[PDB]
Amino acid sequence: GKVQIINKKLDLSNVQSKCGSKDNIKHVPGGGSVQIVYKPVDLSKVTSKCGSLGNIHHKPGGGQVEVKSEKLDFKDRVQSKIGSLDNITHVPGGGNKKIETHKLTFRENAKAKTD
Amino acid sequence: GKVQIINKKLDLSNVQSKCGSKDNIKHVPGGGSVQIVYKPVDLSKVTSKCGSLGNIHHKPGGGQVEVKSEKLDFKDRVQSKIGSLDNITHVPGGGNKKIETHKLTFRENAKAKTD
Amino acid sequence: GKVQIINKKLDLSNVQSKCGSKDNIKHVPGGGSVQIVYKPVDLSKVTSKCGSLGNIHHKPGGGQVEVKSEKLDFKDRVQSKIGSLDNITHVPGGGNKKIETHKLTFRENAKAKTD
Amino acid sequence: GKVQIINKKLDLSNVQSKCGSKDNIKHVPGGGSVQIVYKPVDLSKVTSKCGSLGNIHHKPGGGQVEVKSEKLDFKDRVQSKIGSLDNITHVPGGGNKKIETHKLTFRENAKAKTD
Amino acid sequence: GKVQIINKKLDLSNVQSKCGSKDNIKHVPGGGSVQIVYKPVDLSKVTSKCGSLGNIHHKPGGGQVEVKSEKLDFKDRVQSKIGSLDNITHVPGGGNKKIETHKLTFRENAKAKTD
Repeated sequence: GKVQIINKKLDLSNVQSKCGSKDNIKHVPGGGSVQIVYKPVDLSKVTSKCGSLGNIHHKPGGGQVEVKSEKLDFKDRVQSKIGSLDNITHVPGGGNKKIETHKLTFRENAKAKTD
Repeated sequence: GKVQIINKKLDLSNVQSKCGSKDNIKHVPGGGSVQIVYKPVDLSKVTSKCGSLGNIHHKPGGGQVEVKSEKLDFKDRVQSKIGSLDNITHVPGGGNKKIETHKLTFRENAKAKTD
Repeated sequence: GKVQIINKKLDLSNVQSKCGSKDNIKHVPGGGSVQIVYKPVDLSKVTSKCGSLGNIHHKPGGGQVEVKSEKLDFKDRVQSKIGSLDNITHVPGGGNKKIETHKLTFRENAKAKTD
Repeated sequence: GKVQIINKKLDLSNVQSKCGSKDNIKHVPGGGSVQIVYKPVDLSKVTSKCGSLGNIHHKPGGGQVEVKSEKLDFKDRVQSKIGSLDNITHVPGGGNKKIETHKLTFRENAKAKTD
Repeated sequence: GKVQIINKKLDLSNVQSKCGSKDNIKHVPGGGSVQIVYKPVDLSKVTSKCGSLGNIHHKPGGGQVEVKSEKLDFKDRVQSKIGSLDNITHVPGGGNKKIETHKLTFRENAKAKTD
């Protein structure tokens, strides 16, 4: 008799992974200014295969953000008067039940009964 | 008799991993200023294979953020008067039940009964 | 008889790992200033394989943030009057039950009964 | 009879590891100043394999942050008057139960009964 | 009879390790100043393998932060008047139960009963 359960070469990478973003970006120059936010997310997969005489050239590119200003001149007065930007009055209440569950199970059961 | 449970070459990397971001970015220059935020996330996989005479060139690129200003001139007065930026009045209350659960189990059971 | 449970070559790296970020960035130059934040996260995997006469060149690139200013001139007065930036009045209350659970179990059970 | 439980070559590095960041960065130059924050996180894996006549060149790059200013001139008066930056009045209360649990178990049970 | 439990070549490095950061960085130059924070975290793994005639060149790069100023001139008066930066009034209360638990167990049980 033979009872076999064979699992091999399973790819379960990046399961239930939180790699996002949540930003509150505000920018009030009142003049000549540059603001840059650079938050890339990469979850790709690359596979290459060769045999005997081979040659693999894996040189991928990358992101490029460039800001250039050959000339910029300001004259007379530059002013910026600010009283407030964000006025928030949040008054919550009550009993809030927040439950989160993440599960990942691998259950294997084998049994052999004979005489 | 033979009861076998064979598990081999399982990839379970970066499971339930929190690698995100949560920022509150504010920038009030009132003049000539540069603000840069650089938070990249990389979770990629790269595989290369060769046999006998081979050659692998793994030279990937990278992010590039550049800011250039050949000339910038300011004249007369530059002013920036600020009273407040964020006015928040948060008054929560009550009993809040926050429960989080992350699980990852590998259960294997083998049994053989005979005479 | 033979009861066997064979587990080999399992990759479970970076499981339930908290490598994120949470920042509160504020910048009020009132003039010519540069602010840079550099928080990259790298969780990638790279694999290369060769046999007999081989050559592997693993020279990946890196992030590059550059700020250049050939000329910048300020004239007359530069002023920056600030009263307040953040005004927060937080008044919570009540009994809050916060429970977090992270689990990772490997249970293997083998049994053989015979005469 | 033979009851065997064989576990070999298991990779469980960096499990439930807290290597993140939590910063409160504020910068109020009132003039010409540079502020740089450099907090990179690296959790990658690199594998190379060769046999007989081989050559491995593992020279990865690194992060590079550069700030350059060929010329910067200030004239007349530069002033910066500050009353306050952060005004926080936090008044919590009540009995808060905060419980955290991290577990990692390896349970193996083998038994053989015969006559 | 033979009851065997064989565990070999298990990698469990950096499990439940707290190597993060928590900073409160404030910088109020009121002039020409540079502030640099350099807190990198490295938890990577590198593996190289060769046989018989071989050559391994493991020369990875490193982080590089550079600030340069060819010329910077200040004229007339430079002033910086500060009353306060952080005004915090924290009044907590009540009985707070904070419990943390980190566990890592390796339980192996073997038993053989015969006549």
